[PDB]
Amino acid sequence: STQVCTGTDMKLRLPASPETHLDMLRHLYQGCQVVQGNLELTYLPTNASLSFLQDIQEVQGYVLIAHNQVRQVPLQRLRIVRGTQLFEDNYALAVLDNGDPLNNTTPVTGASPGGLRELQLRSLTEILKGGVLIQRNPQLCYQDTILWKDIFHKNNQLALTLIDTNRSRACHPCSPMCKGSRCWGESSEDCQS
Amino acid sequence: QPADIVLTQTPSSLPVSVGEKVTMTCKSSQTLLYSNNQKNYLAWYQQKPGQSPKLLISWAFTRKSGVPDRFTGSGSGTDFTLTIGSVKAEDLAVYYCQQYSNYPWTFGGGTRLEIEVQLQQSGPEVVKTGASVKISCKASGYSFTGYFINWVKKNSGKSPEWIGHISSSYATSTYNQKFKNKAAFTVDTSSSTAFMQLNSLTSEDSAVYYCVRSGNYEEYAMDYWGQGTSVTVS
Repeated sequence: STQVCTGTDMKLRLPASPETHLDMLRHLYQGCQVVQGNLELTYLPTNASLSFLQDIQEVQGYVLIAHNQVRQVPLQRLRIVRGTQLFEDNYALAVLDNGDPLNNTTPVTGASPGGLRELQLRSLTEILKGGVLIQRNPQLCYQDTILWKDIFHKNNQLALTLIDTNRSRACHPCSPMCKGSRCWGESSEDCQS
Repeated sequence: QPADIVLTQTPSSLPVSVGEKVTMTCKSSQTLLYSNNQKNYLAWYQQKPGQSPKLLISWAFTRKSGVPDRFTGSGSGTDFTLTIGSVKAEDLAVYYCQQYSNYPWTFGGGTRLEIEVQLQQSGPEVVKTGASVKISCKASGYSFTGYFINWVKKNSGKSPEWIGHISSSYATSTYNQKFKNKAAFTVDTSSSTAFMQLNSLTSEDSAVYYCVRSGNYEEYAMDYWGQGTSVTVS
């Protein structure tokens, strides 16, 4: 009834080449709605097209987003992370070391130091098991506007939040459309669901 | 197309009597409206004689907590006004509009009106030509790494100049082009102190210097100013 695909188990390991790395991920996740395993998105370059992720609705293991220069990770359809397996034994979502510091300037496509600015998870409502680990993302905004209490399942015994808020740039406020000022990005289509 | 924003303030001086309604204009060379959040990145500041500037309004029309409702900010895009419904004797000061939309952050020429969180700066500096100076800024009453430290130059009878700012947590410094080979920022997370070193000091570098706090989200604008540090170069 849903499009199924496997995940990966590479963790923080450095890929053979950026050419094979993105091509493999595109081949794996394009069309996929249910990842039966771990969604790992690592070492992705600044201008990497990630539109193949648009259909992903659930991840059965953990989500790892690490060492990316890509400015935005679009997982706007991701509704649920199960935490059937965990990162560092405790975490269902881990966002780590994503890029380089940048000031308040809106990025210039070929000049501006790369790094994750926003984790676009508008549909995320459920984390069944495991916590959230967000560390060392200089350009990342909006982790601290999110109410993770509403996302953690009531049975989640490992509902941990280890969230670093340190930033190189100031965050633009959520759009007024996001009631309660909780959002994943600066757009009105980025509010917490 | 990242050109410097010019803020034009009118009138540069406004004679008033107590009880009068007053309107001052701030016009921008670029729109300050951000289309993603429909917010205008414009603030107003008040500097009374002998005192450091204080935030009145950020966001074109949002007053800082405690500011009298007789002060009203209005306008959008490039056109902005500050109105005082009924002027008090205490309102006699210079009012500066300020943009935080693009680098460098800039101030208007000012309108002269005439008839917990703490930032402790180091004492006055009297130095010679060619010498250096290191101004300290001690922060208290808030989480130091959650905020930026902006540095501002203020001369008698001139509008404030944004020297630049530093991210406390990531030690990321942005400078006004004019102060690139003049000022250098450092921070110490442990002692909640920010530093600015000024070198190759000439007479042009003689002024009052401020450290100013700014934050994130709704607190994006500069809010709390330090008491100031006078540097005189002989």
